[PDB]
Amino acid sequence: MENFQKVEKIGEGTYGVVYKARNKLTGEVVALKKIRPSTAIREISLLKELNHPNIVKLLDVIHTENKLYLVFEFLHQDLKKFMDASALTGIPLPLIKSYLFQLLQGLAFCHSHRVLHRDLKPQNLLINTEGAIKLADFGLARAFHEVVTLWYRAPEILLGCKYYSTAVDIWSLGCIFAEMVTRRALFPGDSEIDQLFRIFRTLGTPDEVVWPGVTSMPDYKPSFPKWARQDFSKVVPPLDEDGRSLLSQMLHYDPNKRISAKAALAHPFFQDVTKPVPHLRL
Ligand SMILES: CC(C)Nc1cc(N[C@H]2CC[C@H](N)CC2)nc2c(C#N)cnn12
Repeated sequence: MENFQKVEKIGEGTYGVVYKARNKLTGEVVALKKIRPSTAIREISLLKELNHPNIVKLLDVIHTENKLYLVFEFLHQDLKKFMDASALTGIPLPLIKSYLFQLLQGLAFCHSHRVLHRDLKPQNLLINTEGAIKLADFGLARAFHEVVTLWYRAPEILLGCKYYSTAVDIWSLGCIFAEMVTRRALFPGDSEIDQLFRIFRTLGTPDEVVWPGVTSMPDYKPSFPKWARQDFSKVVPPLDEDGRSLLSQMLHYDPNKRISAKAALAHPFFQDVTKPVPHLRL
């Protein structure tokens, strides 16, 4: 759109391409997403209102000549690239902690307004030079080829629950937490059943004891194999006891048992939280 000069393509998305761009009438540099219903219009207009330091700012919605552009604040790296960059050494735990804590704050905000992300993944998490981490694409899922990753998907989604809650985002972030610690994807599924079966092999096949109502889930099958739960000391070493306590609460099968973002903020793991600055080279 005429008011913006593209500077570079900064990624492919689900809904379209993302450009780094410069506004001519503000001089501001940004991230310009090109998308493809008034419902979608109203939903997005809602998002322009949920402003939080840990949510990528939606600057402007441009519904011109019947295409849709979303103008966001620009950030210089995402967490996936940073992870890949930190791999030989791993992200220091104090930064993992700070990142988790900030994200939890962003979630507690979104969720308190009844807005879910639905699709948390490292690629949707964006970082700056100042030690901040922000959720991007928040709200688009409920508002609207390269394969979409299943790795972070909550089990109730995989089992065909149509009415997810805020807990699906806690799950995702817990998968993200585990991955930052270990330097390997927690559950790298390459189909819905592989993804489910990886969850099962690690946390154990859910039943009515741990997850009441699980056997009445739409895509649940009495024929699922019955794997034993592993020890968390095996899953994410060498995360401490507080860290492992927290992760287990984020990965609870029953979404009603699963810790909230707000309760997670009070967990003892955060007793000593700080705000380190990452070494990122741009
Ligand atoms: C320089 C770069 C890290 N800045 C980016 C990239 C980016 N890519 C999107 C691709 C599609 C994904 N589902 C989500 C991330 N998006 C943004 C924003 C936004 N919004 C701001 N900076 N960046």
